[PDB]
Amino acid sequence: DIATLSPNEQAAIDAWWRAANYLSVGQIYLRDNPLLQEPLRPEHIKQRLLGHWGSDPGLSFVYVHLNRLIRRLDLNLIYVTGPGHGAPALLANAWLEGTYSEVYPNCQQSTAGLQQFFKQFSFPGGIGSHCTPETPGSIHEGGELGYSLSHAFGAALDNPDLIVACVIGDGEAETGPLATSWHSNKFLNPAQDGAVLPILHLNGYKIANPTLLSRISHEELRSLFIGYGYEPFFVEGNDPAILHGVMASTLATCVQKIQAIQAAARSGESSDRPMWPMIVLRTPKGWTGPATIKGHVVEGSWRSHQVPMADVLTNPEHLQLLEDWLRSYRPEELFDASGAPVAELQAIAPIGDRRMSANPVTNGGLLRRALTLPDFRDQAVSVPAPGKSRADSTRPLGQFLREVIRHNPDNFRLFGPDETASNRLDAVYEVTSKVWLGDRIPEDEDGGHLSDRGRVMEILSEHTLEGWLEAYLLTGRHGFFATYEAFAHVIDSMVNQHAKWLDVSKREVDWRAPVSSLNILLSSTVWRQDHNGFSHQDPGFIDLVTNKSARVTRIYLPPDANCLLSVADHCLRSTDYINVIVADKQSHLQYLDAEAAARHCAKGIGIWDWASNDQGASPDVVIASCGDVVTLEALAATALLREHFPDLKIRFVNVVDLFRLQPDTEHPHGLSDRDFDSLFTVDKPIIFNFHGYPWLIHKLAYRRHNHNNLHVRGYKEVGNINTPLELAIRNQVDRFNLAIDVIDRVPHLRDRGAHVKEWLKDQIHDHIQYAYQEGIDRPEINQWQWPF
Amino acid sequence: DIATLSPNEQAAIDAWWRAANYLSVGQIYLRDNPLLQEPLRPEHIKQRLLGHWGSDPGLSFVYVHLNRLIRRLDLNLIYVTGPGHGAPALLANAWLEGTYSEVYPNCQQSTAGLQQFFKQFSFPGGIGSHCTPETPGSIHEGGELGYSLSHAFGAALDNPDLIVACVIGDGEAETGPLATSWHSNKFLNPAQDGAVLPILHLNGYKIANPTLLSRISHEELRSLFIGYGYEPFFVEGNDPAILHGVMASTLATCVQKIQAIQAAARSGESSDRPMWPMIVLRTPKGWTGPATIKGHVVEGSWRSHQVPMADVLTNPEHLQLLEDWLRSYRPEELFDASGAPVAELQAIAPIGDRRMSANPVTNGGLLRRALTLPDFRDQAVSVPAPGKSRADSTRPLGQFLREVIRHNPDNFRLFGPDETASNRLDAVYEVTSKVWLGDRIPEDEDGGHLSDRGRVMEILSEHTLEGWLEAYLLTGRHGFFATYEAFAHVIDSMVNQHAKWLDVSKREVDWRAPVSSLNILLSSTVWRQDHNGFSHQDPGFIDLVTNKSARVTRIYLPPDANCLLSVADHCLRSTDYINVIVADKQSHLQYLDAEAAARHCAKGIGIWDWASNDQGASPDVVIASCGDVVTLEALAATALLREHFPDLKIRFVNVVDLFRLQPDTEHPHGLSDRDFDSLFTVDKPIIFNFHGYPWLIHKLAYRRHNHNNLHVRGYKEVGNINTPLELAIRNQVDRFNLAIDVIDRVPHLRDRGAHVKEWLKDQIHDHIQYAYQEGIDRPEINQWQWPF
Ligand SMILES: Cc1ncc(C[n+]2csc(CCOP(=O)(O)OP(=O)(O)O)c2C)c(N)n1
Ligand SMILES: Cc1ncc(C[n+]2csc(CCOP(=O)(O)OP(=O)(O)O)c2C)c(N)n1
Ligand SMILES: [Mg+2]
Ligand SMILES: [Mg+2]
Repeated sequence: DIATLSPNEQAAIDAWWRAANYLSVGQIYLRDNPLLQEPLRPEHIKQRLLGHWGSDPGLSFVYVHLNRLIRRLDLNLIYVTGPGHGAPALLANAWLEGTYSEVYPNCQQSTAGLQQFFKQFSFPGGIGSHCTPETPGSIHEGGELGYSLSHAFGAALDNPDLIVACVIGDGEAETGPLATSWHSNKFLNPAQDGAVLPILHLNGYKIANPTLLSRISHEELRSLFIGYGYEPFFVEGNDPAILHGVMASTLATCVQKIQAIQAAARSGESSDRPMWPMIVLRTPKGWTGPATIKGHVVEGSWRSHQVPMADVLTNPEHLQLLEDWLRSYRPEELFDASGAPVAELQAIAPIGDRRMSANPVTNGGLLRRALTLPDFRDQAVSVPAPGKSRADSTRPLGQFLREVIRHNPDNFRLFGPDETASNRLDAVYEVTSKVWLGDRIPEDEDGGHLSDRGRVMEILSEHTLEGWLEAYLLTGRHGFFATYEAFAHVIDSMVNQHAKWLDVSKREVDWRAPVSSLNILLSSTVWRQDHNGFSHQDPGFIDLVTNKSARVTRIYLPPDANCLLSVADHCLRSTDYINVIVADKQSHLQYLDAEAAARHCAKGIGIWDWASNDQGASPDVVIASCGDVVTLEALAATALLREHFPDLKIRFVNVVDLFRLQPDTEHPHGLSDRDFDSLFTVDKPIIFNFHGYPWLIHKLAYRRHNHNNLHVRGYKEVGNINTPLELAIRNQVDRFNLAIDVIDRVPHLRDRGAHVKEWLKDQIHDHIQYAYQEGIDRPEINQWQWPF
Repeated sequence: DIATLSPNEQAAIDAWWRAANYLSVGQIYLRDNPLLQEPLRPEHIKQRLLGHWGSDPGLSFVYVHLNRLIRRLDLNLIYVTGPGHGAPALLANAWLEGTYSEVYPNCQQSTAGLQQFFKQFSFPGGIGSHCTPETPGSIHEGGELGYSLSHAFGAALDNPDLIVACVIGDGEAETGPLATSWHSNKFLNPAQDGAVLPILHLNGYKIANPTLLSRISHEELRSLFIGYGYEPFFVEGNDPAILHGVMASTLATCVQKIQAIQAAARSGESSDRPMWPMIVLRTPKGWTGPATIKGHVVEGSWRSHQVPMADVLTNPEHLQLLEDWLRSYRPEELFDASGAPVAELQAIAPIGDRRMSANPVTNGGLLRRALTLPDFRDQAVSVPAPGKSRADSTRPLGQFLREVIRHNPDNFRLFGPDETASNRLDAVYEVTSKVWLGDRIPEDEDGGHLSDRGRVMEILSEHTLEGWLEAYLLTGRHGFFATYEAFAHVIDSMVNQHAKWLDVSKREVDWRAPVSSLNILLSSTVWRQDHNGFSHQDPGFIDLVTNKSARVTRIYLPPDANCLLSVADHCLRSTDYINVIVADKQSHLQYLDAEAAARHCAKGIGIWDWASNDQGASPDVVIASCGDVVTLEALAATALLREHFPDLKIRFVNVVDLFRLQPDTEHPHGLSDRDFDSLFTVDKPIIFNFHGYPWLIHKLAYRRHNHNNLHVRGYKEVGNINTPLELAIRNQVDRFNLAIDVIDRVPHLRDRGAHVKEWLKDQIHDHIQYAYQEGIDRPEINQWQWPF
């Protein structure tokens, strides 16, 4: 009898649904007089109205039904919100359940607390309109549309008993990130993971246009959602008496299929991809609000979004209509004299930790356990001489990630857009394979590593790929993202959303516990110009990350394999940061030992003693490199200068942590003025060789005393197709161009070095001519190693 | 008998198909000996192999069939390429048709030209691997995957007889932008536009993973593409004798339905959305290449993508296998002694302008006609006194765009993410409405402006929306894009792709004719904090545009309505630039007359004489503003300083064109050093008030002499919910914060202005306290106007 509902409990469900809508309008409009004891007056209304109403009836409608289902079956839900502007619906339900009062004691369940609850919403010094981190039981901000469904799957990536209900707006569903995210049901594993129940709020209207998915036929819509792999269920109408029975029946129908699918998967009798249940709602937008106000339809139309009436203070007629709107819910029976909800509402509310707004999964920092990782020195390569031994840097990282997977079989996952095999990370394929959960052929078995059980996710859409990871970290787990640098502009919008969440959670919100860090690995940098990716790769993703504050994002550019392992080991321990690691796939030199890499990453920036020419004397020039390809050119430039100018004294500085360049005033993590002056001399010129746009270094080191003597060579532009050496010539980061620049800046080499500067220009022209004749660099260029 | 094919012509089609694959492998591998007259030797092979082979057989297979269909029905095709790495297939067909020889006389149809044709591909000083602007008959760069289908629809937005064939890779269909772009059939109007025939290359494998759409069932795949609204047709197998007959039959089936749909729409008897034809190909990836090389399957698998064999020079066995691969096409019969294609291939090639690689639509600059622009002074607002009259700035722009629509009914369109009504641009709705081509209700008629015929497209997904515009401009037409600034990070990847195309077309390619400019309008800036959008809006889109060269992007920030019209009028005339216009939706002051706005936009940056305090004397401080909200604060700061310091001399400078700040050496458009020193004094401090990140101004004006005296206030961070005045206080761009800053920088006000600086801090505290109690700014703040 779960599908059917008793008539008596339907009134209590409707009473909860009315109370949620009453509180929703109250915080949108009312500033004082919460219970309408006295007649409404303009001083009780907020001056500026930024709340959103269009999604509020739908979210409150689903939420109360879920509380009914969570009482009987003793489930656990999260309720990630799609539209994101339906926060009044969530906060009203959180207040009714008592969760909001416990989190915020000021908003007590009383008449005075109700006045404070309405006052704080959409107000200066108060909670925001969207689903902010201050909102209890929320992981998805929802301000940017299209990432809600991916966050639903990410929260259930390793929780078997968890159930996630994601409400999808029809205006949101046409977005590119949400169009692909439906296919994520295939990669979800029913045996070891929870079930996500998507709900489509097909209200029919956007802010100003009819929705695309409501203006298609019912047959075409059913065809479309069958192709996505979901079992479609349709709930239509606008009569609450009909809608309560139908929607409760459909919810009971879907959850039993969800339990049937999970039980069949864990039993192993049905090892195949099932069509997951899904619910479609055709309820009109704002169907519990005013119908017609100014001669136009305000219910079930685009006019129902965020504004029932434009002006209330100016026009007393609208205020009278507003007062009648609040009276339509009959608030007198819903609340007592004290202002608390009546005993009918208290009984039907979930009790204890089972409350969806109080689920520990949403506040994943409490659920988070520290990652158990082995020592990286076991997987580090051995270097007898720095700069003379050549080995690929991807293999040590792949082995290290494999060891973490075995030691952390549940709370760790790896994400890659078909570049895990490309980036030579096949070491993790030894123990675990990628998860596909589809039809397989024996040709696939020999070729690709695919299985139903796996810890590596695979999809080309980086939108849904990063959406899985962001929710995975906010749930309390740990993850790692590896991709090309060329396609990092795709996730540009999503990173800013996640950086916004961490910034508010760390500072403004006090009850939010810290979650794991966001580790993004960028491979195949713009300098090598690999076969994949467009010809004009852009390293501009590093710049937009630096636009975010240094207290939420960290950028690391390790030169070699050992320094890559130390960065990867250190970043897996951090909590409230976004870690961007830029390493190159191609085989390179190795400069640091396993022990020396740890010391280097501890400081972040340090002098390389073997590369440095003279110690105990003031250097004539400071040569600095940041990336790994440009580090080789910086080292090769040092070899040429030391060969042709024996008396020249060169200090070599390598920077791994970019934000160390920022002064100590900007952030405590940055180097102090005395520390910076020790590394880079106060007066001698600095020849910085930066991977990426050369101006980014000037932004960080602007406040430094020696900024005027800082010279940066970096990425400027790329030709259609170029050799690795001649691409550096175009951007003037080649070994010869750096050596030319050092001659110019050093005061006593501008006259002595004229012959050498002429010789270097001959080498530039000679190598370019050989590149045009043969198409490949000279053998002594590719096989270069540190002379001394 | 169009569906069936004669056996004799099938051999000629196969002969063309073999020749295309032979030329495809030749340019990938061979550097010399194009016709294999002598046995193959390693010096004939390219040293580094950056070509991709996996998509090449499929593209050549479709192209030769299309040439068959274009001969009989006398159609016109474009063949936008999805994978983008199938450029060898395109260039081979272009060379065979003779188009490439005409465009590039060096690559003549001869043995010597064949040697040059193979040599130039994937080589320094040669054509790139992807389909670049150098490729004849190409509009889509194809390096980024997911934007191909949108470019197919955009090229046919106003060409009625044009037919566009877009080949879609199955791996590309995993991308978010491609998943949404299927629904673009609904926005396409069959009556006045051409038909786009999408082809799905469902080969089953990506570079390293099986494709998602091949691992779904045939029934679910058919359900998915029915929901998109397309008529699905399936072509499967790997036998050329079978595949030639089936694929030619399906093409003839689809084109007649395309002609039936277009004829029915133009007759008006069938005014409904039809199911467009679509073709699905299950051919294995690289099914004409080697099968097994190193004990693994290299045909119809992920190994077929990119290069089939890793080493050729090192291993002579692979070179022998490579030689056998070239012999499998039997090149001796395909070419004569001179190296030209035989008379069998010449006869079946399209003749004249009908060649798809030589279609004038692809080189849209030739097709482009100058826009007929009505004088904007008719729609400009009237201002008797600058800074005292308040009027909304969106309405004059909407009227101006309406007039352009009537005067240019065919080659002009508007694009918005259902924000045109939000942007108060309903003036264009008077004459033309939005295009929907779906079911409609009388409620929609009163509320929304929807009709089958329209010039404004409105879909929320900016990926497909911006993709429509890019192809529209490359076709030779004109357009205008309007959207919010908060969601400009969505089109971040797409803008860099378009700027790459224009930069190469401007300099490297000489036969490319100039096309229309890309005009993007950004509204609802971060300062107003409208109801829509997330609370933490980011103006970072301005910064990433500036990362690209100043010779391809222009950024305009007009302060008022008249300056907005002059910018919009001027940018509709420009050709090879990306124009980003940042104006604010909210009602503001007006500072410039219709005539004075034209003079202001002519210079780009100019002194405002009425705002300037003293003329004929050296100013004590230069106050500069860039945006429109920050311009009001800069003006209000000037009013306070002139009120409290009568002796103070203030010069007010407003900048509209951002790149004018760059020195003349960086670009000829930038101001000279003497011009910059006239505007901004060489020694007096400059208080710059910039909309967006404050460091962008330092990047542009870094090389200036007076850069050290430049002080920029701009966007730093935004709270959860703030009033417009309080948000400026936190970012220190408020009128009081600017007035405080002027007191600090001016040497003779640091002592005299201590009392005034104390008074200003009281005003900051007072307004914040009023904001917290009331939630709205004081009435005199909102109704401020210029006193003098
Ligand atoms: C990509 C993008 N386009 C537009 C917006 C602006 N926006 C914010 S909320 C909203 C309404 C979405 O409508 P729908 O998904 O139907 O939700 P409903 O309110 O009807 O439940 C829009 C257009 C946005 N945030 N992101
Ligand atoms: C968004 C994105 N993800 C990944 C890549 C890298 N990439 C370039 S080509 C390619 C292969 C996918 O091509 P597919 O659509 O399978 O084409 P087909 O081989 O069938 O022609 C990949 C993954 C990219 N360019 N863009
Ligand atoms: Mg809607
Ligand atoms: Mg493929």
